[PDB]
Amino acid sequence: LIYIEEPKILFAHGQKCTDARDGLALFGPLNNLYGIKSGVIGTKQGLK
Amino acid sequence: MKELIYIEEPKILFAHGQKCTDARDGLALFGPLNNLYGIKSGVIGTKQGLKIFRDYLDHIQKPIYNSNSITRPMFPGFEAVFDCKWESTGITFKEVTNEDIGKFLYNSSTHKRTYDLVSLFIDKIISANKNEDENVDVWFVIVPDEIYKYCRPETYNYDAQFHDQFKARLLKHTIPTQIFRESTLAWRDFKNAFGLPIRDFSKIEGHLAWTISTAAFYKAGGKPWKLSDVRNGVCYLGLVYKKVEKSKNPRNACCAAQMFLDNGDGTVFKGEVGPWYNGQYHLEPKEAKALLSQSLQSYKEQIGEYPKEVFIHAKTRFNHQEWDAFLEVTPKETNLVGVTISKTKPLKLYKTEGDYTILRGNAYVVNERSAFLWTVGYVPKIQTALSMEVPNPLFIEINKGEADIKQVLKDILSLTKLNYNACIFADGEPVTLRFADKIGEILTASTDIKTPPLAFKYY
Amino acid sequence: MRNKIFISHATPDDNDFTRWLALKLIGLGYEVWCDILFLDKGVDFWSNIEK
Amino acid sequence: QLSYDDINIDIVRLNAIDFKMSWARGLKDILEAFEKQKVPKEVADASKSN
Amino acid sequence: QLSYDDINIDIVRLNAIDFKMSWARGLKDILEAFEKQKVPKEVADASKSN
DNA sequence: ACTAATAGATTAGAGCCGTC
RNA sequence: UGACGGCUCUAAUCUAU
Repeated sequence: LIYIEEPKILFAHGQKCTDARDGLALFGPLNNLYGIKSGVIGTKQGLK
Repeated sequence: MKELIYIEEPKILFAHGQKCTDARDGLALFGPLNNLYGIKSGVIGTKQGLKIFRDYLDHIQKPIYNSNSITRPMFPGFEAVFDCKWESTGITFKEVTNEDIGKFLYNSSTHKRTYDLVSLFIDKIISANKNEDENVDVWFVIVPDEIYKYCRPETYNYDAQFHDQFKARLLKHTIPTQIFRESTLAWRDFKNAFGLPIRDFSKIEGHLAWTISTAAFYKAGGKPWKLSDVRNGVCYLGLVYKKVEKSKNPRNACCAAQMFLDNGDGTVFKGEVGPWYNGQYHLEPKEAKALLSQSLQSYKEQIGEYPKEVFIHAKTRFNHQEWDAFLEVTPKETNLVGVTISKTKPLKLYKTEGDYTILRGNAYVVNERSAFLWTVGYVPKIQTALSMEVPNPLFIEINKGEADIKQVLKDILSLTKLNYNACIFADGEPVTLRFADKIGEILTASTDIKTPPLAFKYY
Repeated sequence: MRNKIFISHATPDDNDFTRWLALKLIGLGYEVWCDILFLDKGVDFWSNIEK
Repeated sequence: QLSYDDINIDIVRLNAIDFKMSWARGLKDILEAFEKQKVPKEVADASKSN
Repeated sequence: QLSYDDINIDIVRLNAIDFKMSWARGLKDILEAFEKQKVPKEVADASKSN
């Protein structure tokens, strides 16, 4: 059993960490987008 | 001895309540109503179609002063005026090399080459739309002047100009593409043989950059401005009988009606097509029950009732055999005021003093069912007439039905500011006819799309 | 010397009018301080207004 | 919704500048009163302040 | 749960930076306040945080 | 029977411009 | 297609010999 090292995933400004949750929570996504337009449907109650 | 009755010019609302009259300056000091976080700029073109944007795209972020701001006003910039982020970010440069273009441009058969040139462009756009990761809000096809210099007048009946076929082929994809040109975007580096460029866009680089910015703004779901006098529950319909003399059979002459409603949601749509050509710009009674119903079905489900009044504008008068079918499809609760608008009547008045035209807003009424509205002419806002002589005041007649002509006159003077293609004081003919015409030029070129009531942005 | 134009206004709502007014007022060349835009962070909030 | 009997007592004795019915008299009378009161200002911006 | 009326005397007068409603705008206002006050700082580098 | 027939009456693309 | 004008070049259509 040779151990295979845990890989890496990049984040904002080309940085390199190992956790998707931790990196985004502290670094952010790679591409820079401004806002997100949320076309939302559903029932009247579901709006609440 | 006759007099010219006057009606006041209505104004247009803007950001957080404020309501100015001019779209030029009511947008700079206030900003668009609905703010959007940013616009992703997708651009496709040749080698020279990219460095031009790399000059222009960030050029309108900074303020640029024309020769005089009174007549050709400057704008502080895209961020300072339109309240949005629109810069060199999200660029989707998709190089179509000139040799690749030349290998399709070298074909001489314009009936086949012109379709081929668009086919080079759309296949990339829909591929990026579906089979790619990048997101583009408004696409900027920078076709060089050479492409539309030569390609100008089942999948080849489209016009010699590729304008119609390119946009008609995206109706399946519904991606808003802002067709551009090198001349309109590269005025500075374009020079003629004698040393004086033909297009003198320098002074217009104010309110021209207003057009480009506001055209790219509205297509992204934004609301640059809305009218502040459009009445409640009232529908303003307009059909222009656009020729379908694009295919081999000239038997088709299909109109493209459209509506501009109360809530600012002007849902421009598609009329009905049928064998009525004999050269008569009228539609048979059977198809009339499919146009106005689809017009009203798209609104009765939206609001829950019938419209109050349907201002059916047209450049062509309505015969009885056409209007009779309109009666049964529509409810009696709405008065279908068919305002046949004519710009060919020979009425031209001049002033004994002053080198300008008659002040706009004048409505020389002829009788209860006729009028003459100077929606185009001299104004007190920009103190410059939107014409060179006094035009034909838009002959306004209640062709069928009975109503107050005065209530009709103001609304045509209202359907002239919501030109989400330019930045002018107002238009000379109602947008209910110009936007009803751009559908016909685009849609009726191709006869294989069962399109939804797509707004002007896709066209 | 008294130079800043005091826009005495409600903090949450009238600032947006002032973000139209003051930003235009800066555009017109007028000197403007506000409890939102020119108010420095970490100051005595009551005492800074008195100054 | 500013009823004249509900406005602050210090306000009523002073001529209020109208922004409600239009912005036109709002910023204008703001500057028009400034012009008559010689309020200090710098330059005239670019393009003669448009 | 800490109301604005339960703030201790050492920072009652001091203009606090709001984070309750959203941490992002508080972080931004932190940035602008430091820039306005010319707070000494080096080039931005998140590798140090990493 | 319609065969033409020259006009009024309105139409719109559609080049040609300018694009005050 | 940045756009809203302006006429102009051609053609088409129905009211009637």
